[PDB]
Amino acid sequence: VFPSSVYVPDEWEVSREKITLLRELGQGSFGMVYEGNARDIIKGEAETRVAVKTVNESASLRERIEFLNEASVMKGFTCHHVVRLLGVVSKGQPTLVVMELMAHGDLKSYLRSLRPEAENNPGRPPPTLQEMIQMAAEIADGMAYLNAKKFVHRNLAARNCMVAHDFTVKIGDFGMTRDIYETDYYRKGGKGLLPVRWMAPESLKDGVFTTSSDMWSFGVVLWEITSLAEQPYQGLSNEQVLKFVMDGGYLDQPDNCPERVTDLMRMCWQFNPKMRPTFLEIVNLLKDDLHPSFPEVSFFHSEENK
Ligand SMILES: Nc1ncnc2c1c(-c1cccc(OC[C@H]3CCCCO3)c1)cn2[C@H]1C[C@@H](CN2CCC2)C1
Repeated sequence: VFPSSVYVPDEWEVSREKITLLRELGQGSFGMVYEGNARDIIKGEAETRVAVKTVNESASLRERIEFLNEASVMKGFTCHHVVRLLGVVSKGQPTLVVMELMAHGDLKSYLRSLRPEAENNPGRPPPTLQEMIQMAAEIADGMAYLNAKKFVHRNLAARNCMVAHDFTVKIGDFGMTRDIYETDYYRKGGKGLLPVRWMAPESLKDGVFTTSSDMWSFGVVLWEITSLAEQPYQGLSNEQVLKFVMDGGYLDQPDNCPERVTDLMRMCWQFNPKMRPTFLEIVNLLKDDLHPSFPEVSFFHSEENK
């Protein structure tokens, strides 16, 4: 077993000299993610703010090929609520994957910054009911798009939902790579790293992942939004969580949680996966209470939603 390189240097290939790196944004799958700038990569923009991923020096040849294969798959996505590919630098080392910049970073750190006693609070109130419903619809729209494309996320969490400059939330990294230093994972002997606190009971039991188990995870992201990204099942160990959820347990509603969001979570956490809503059903439920631009950009209102 060894992967074939599927990446074709085509219209997505960007000259290395067009990319300038500004600062580190943090380790992602394969390597470091940087904030940068890209010259003449989008028609009508002389310079575009970008996120740039490099592949680490410690990576095997197989990992370097897999990195580019992941970028090649992204060429097929055009959803406003999924972080997009902008270009690839495959000529020489280090290989670079250029993506749209999500200027407010991951949803987990963004939510934690809005806590009243947070040292990095930006002087704005925590999410309003309207803002939380908007986030829910955006995440659900991106997930509905991925489902239509036959992708099961398997790792949906606030840590990998991303926030743009205008506060739009989008689906970030849905790859299979699991960071060994991420406490959101549990090392299960002979099962690898598992995001147990975000997993559906059937996934914990049988190892099955479907769009219905992604809906369970979506309910947990709603819980992170309404708790300002508290750790789910705080006080319970990974083993205690596995038993609790498999037995039919689910998260307590955070203090003074809005009723509409509590209702959404409860739907996501039905024990029978067939009773959970679909991501298209989530967007349909929330569509009348969204920003006026939503139908112009959503997968839900697009001609592709068939
Ligand atoms: N766009 C971005 N803007 C601004 N900051 C971004 C991003 C991304 C990003 C977004 C989508 C896909 C993607 O890569 C997946 C595939 C893409 C194809 C090649 C192989 O990796 C990376 C990550 N970060 C930073 C790194 C930091 C990590 N901490 C740990 C918890 C949060 C968040």
